Amino acid sequence: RVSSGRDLNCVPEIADTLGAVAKQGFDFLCMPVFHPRFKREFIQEPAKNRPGPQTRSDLLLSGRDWNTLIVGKLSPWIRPDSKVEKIRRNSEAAMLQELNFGAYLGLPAFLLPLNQEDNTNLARVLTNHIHTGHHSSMFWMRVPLVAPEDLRDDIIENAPTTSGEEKTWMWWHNFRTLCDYSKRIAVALEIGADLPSNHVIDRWLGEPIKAAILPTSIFLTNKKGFPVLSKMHQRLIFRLLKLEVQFIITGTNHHSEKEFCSYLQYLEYLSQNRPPPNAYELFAKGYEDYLQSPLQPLMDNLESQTYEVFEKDPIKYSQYQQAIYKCLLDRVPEEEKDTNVQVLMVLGAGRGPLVNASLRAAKQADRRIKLYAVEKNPNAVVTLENWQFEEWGSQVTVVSSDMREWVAPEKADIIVSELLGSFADNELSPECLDGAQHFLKDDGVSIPGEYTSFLAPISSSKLYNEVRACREKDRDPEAQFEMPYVVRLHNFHQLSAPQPCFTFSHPNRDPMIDNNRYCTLEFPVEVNTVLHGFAGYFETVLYQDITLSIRPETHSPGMFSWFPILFPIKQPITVREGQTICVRFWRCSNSKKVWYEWAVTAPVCSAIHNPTGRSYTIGL
Amino acid sequence: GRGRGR
Ligand SMILES: Nc1ncnc2c1ncn2[C@@H]1O[C@H](C[C@@H](N)CC[C@H](N)C(=O)O)[C@@H](O)[C@H]1O
Repeated sequence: RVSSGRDLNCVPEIADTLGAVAKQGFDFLCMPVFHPRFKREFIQEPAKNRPGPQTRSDLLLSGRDWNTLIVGKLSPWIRPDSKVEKIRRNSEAAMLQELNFGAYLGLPAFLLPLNQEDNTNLARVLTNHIHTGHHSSMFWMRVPLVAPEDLRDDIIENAPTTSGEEKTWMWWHNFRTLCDYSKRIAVALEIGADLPSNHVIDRWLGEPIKAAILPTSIFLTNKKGFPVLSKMHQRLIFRLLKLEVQFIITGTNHHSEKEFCSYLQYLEYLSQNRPPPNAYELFAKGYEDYLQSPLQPLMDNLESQTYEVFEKDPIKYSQYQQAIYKCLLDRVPEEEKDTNVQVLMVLGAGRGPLVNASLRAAKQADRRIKLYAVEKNPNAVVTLENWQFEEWGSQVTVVSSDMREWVAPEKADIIVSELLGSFADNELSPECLDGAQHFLKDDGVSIPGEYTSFLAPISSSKLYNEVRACREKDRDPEAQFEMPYVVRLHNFHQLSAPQPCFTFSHPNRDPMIDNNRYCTLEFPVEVNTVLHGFAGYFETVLYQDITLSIRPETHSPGMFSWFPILFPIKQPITVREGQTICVRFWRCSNSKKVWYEWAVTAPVCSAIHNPTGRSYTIGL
Repeated sequence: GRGRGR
């Protein structure tokens, strides 16, 4: 159910207006706290001595109504960046007064307009207000998609019309930078009569958009007179509905022969006819842009309620079963089916899902198998013992050890193990598998047979703000930027297509094994945008054509086990069209720990993040 | 932590 409100400038009486607006079906009302035309003076002597109340008292509504139903709008006559000293001084005083009154009321949100090239003084006043007191109101910067000077008609003889398509965004960015990416400043994207190129909308959708303002003049007239959005505004509204922005319908009823509610109703219709969420999206709901630390099973034991979520995925284990089936068919010919017994070793059996998959694969392939299930977490070993005693029986042998420290009784025909993370090697799968190789038969195979990790630059002020919010005390203040986070990228914009890095193959039988890696990636850029970090995905080949992947263009259908990973950078890197982002990644180890270092070089050389694993390491 | 995080 889409949450939408109403924007008004004439409010003769608050109670009646709220009643009517609620009756029409809106959720909240955006109004001016002070009368828009009631200019006020603070310096001039005769004028500033104005008696009587400045604005309607706050007792008019209950304390709850202000906190949920009202959104304050700054007076239009205020212009902090005026070029006249008296006007600017009065504007500063009035804006501070209005912000203070809004905070006093308890307003959930306050609207401020960005309809000028320069907003430095306004930003200064807003920043001063944000750092004073103990208020919590959010601030929505009403900024249009197309600057007013560009959408005006060409009816002036002395001045004909016409990077110019992006100027509005530059107004936002600068303002944001002046406020230092405050968590309390959001964007109220004011949609226009016509949309810009797809790239502009893509860049905008990466911004922290909280509300979208729809004028009543956008809607077209259908065959029966009801309002209807254009065919491209429809797609844009769908894209916004992918986010959870609130729609504010502004203007007057351009369709007098119909009730205003129609404008709302149509929106609701688009909300109800939105394409249904898929299984993956439904699974991921509630964790969009929710930073999480990766799992490091090699050093820290998992809990049962993590294996529970690991088991919900049906795609992963079906693919593993198919891979085992194909491998068993390939290795054992039909004539040798009777006596050829293949040895399978599951490494990291967990609570026995992969053991069940292997047994099922052998059963359907008609090939006999012996099974060794290795596991280190003793808690999972208890479950494996119960499974073995009750149901698997003699066919499965459970071992409680680390495969790097285990001494197998016989060599393995097939090795099966999933030890991958968001990044393919994030979970130290290569380190464990290389050690495990010592008990792998000469012609045996390993599943997965190979895995690669792909990296792609991203832009997301939301994620940058979360990373900054991960400021924990008793550690380096910059440490939060020097560690990866596994998170479902939702409010982000992809600057370029992912590229491969750090490929791994098993079994690796080169003369001297080395797991340290170094990769340099160059990403073209198509729009002036700010890079905030790099998102990492992984792809993997289990056996021949059987594969798993979370890369956006080849995502496995419905496989929701893994989320992308995020490597942030300390300072946003501004990049212009035609430039190339040159990032460099190092996977380093010292036989006791493993870490990742990353540095940007081409646009503007950045510092080497996480040197010598000072801020993030995986125990080995 | 559902997904691949804590
Ligand atoms: N070096 C290691 N030696 C032994 N077990 C390990 C090692 N590294 C990881 N593991 C185990 O591998 C398991 C990983 C799997 N359980 C994860 C989910 C998997 N689908 C399963 O249910 O088996 C955990 O029980 C880890 O304790």
